[PDB]
Amino acid sequence: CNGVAGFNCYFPLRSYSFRPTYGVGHQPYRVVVLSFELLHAPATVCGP
Amino acid sequence: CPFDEVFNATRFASVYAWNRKRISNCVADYSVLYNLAPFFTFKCYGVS
Repeated sequence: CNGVAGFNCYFPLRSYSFRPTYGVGHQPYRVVVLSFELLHAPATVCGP
Repeated sequence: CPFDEVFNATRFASVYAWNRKRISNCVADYSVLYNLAPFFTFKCYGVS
């Protein structure tokens, strides 16, 4: 595709274009994932 | 299954009489949908 757009040459990114008007199942959601590792170690972090 | 006669058609239909076709019980080859010409628009929504 020599770095140019065309058939079978698609740019692998897409946009959302959120507007306050879409339905309840289409608005953006904010997601955070917490990962632990419960093993044997100096145990740097834990609670009160 | 035939996509030739729906694309290589001499006479087409008006916008208010848009032509209908149903296709079932066949094998669809969507690769030979490439040489319709140099430059055409190919956009699909829902699937890659």
